[PDB]
Amino acid sequence: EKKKRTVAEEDQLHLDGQENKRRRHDS
Amino acid sequence: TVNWSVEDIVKGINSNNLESQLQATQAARKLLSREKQPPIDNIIRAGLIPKFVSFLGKTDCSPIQFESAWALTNIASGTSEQTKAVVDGGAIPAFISLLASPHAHISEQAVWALGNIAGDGSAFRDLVIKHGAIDPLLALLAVPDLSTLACGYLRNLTWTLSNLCRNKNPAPPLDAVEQILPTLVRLLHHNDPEVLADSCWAISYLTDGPNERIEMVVKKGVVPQLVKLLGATELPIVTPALRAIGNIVTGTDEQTQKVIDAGALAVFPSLLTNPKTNIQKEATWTMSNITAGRQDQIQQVVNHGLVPFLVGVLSKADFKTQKEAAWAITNYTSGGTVEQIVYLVHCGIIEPLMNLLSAKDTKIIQVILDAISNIFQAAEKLGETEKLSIMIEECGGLDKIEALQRHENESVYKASLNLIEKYFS
Repeated sequence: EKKKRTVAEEDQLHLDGQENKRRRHDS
Repeated sequence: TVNWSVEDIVKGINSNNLESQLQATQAARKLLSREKQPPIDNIIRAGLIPKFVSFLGKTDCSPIQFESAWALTNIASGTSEQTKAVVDGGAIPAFISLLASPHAHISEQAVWALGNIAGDGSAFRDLVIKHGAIDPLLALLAVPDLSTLACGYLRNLTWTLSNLCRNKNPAPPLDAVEQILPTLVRLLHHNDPEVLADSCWAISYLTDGPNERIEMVVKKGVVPQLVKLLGATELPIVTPALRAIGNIVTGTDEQTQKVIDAGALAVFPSLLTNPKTNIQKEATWTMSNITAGRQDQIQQVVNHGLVPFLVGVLSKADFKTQKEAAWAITNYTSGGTVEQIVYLVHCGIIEPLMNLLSAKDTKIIQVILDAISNIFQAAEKLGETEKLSIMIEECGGLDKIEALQRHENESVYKASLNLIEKYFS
């Protein structure tokens, strides 16, 4: 049967993911 | 200006002079925008957030609106505690009011700030929605052609909208998702790589849930565009497009069929050999949920020539990918026809399956033993068990199975003995 997406200890974004917050630079 | 002490910023912001206050706010912004270790906690401890929030409403001094919006954006980019400080100062309705600013750079900065707040987690996401952020956000995108918007502006809008789609426990409000989706589907057809990536992320979040949530998305007709983006040359686009496709095939057989009908399986020779290990893993996971489907869906896997690619991944891949491949095989052997299962063996599944029995991992051993059982049940339907038994002995498989007898885990022993008992005795 179908395995829905799982929580691995570090696999939410797992560093290949999207930034949830961003700081604006240049100053 | 440059490198003010926090002490001098506070003096300027405490002056009763709006132009002095502007200079001091710009100085705070520059501190918070430097490359290394912005002094966010120092700025918070100085008590500056309520003044910054007050400046968001200074309509006759648009520069201080911009400078305070930027300063607050950067405080809210930090930890949950730092984001909370910004929310606690009343920033959410003040930023929502700035979305309708006649100054585009100020509206954009407010979009960015609200994205940081929503990106903290589901509670702040839902609070931003309750304050009414969605209508004015979508109004900024209500144009005949997205290409008339500034590229940076459009990218920030897309990213902020994706954070309103993000996170679970709970998922976003159903009515908020319905309200956002039509604009999101337009963004998904826009020709900017960063807009496409963040749109795919949003779709991937929306399809990460119960089948009812998946259906909301599939009904809007996005699957063919997702399959197109599956083949993008940009890894930042392929990664979320694949996640979304993978999420969709966790759904009903009908939802899974939409993915097959749009041509997704033709992309998998490349995905299953992709140099990025995460792509291979997600692609094999996706395959495992498709071989968990109907026999006609297993047959499409066969028709697209994908069983040799599963044999390949079983033979050589990162271990976590090999694991997903084992699952793909057990699912295949569980739901497939006798002829489908026989085809699997002729493709060379047995030796690489037997070699993974050496794994010091209990779960995959159970998964593999299950598939073997399944394959033996097909072979006896054809009355060819010894023939398969021979194949397993010759490649060293029997050695490992009778080794798994001395194994620590309950179910592994029982499975091992029963195999030996019925087919190797």
